Amino acid sequence: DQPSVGDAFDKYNEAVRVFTQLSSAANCDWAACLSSLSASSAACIAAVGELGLDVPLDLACAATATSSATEACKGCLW
Amino acid sequence: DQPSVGDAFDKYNEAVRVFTQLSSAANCDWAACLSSLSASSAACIAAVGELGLDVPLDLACAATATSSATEACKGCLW
Repeated sequence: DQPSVGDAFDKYNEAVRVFTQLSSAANCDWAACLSSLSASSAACIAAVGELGLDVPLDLACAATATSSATEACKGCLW
Repeated sequence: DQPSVGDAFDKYNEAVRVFTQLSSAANCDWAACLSSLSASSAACIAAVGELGLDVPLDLACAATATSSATEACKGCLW
């Protein structure tokens, strides 16, 4: 439960930075998938409309790539 | 502090989805910036290497766009 958007990140960061490199630092990064977010997903945008960017869409667009948590390209960076 | 990457998201989502649409639902979304993440930032990738994708890089690549928190394109979607 984040109090704000910018403040959310502060909390977010500590939480994510540790979570994703946890998988990479552990052994490897997908690298290909993250490009995918920075590529474009019909979700991250459809997200704009569905709540903080409908996580299933945006952070999922991101998780499916850089936010990192793509069970499809992982086996490395989750 | 997230226990895992996938589990992180569960927590994340509730936290973000509320934070970003908080700004949009409030009045408007940048829309242009979010495309920016789904576009490509030298950060989100440089992030892959600097911790869960160095928030200042990835979620900042995302915040500077879809994760949402771009004080540059905001005035709407933070």
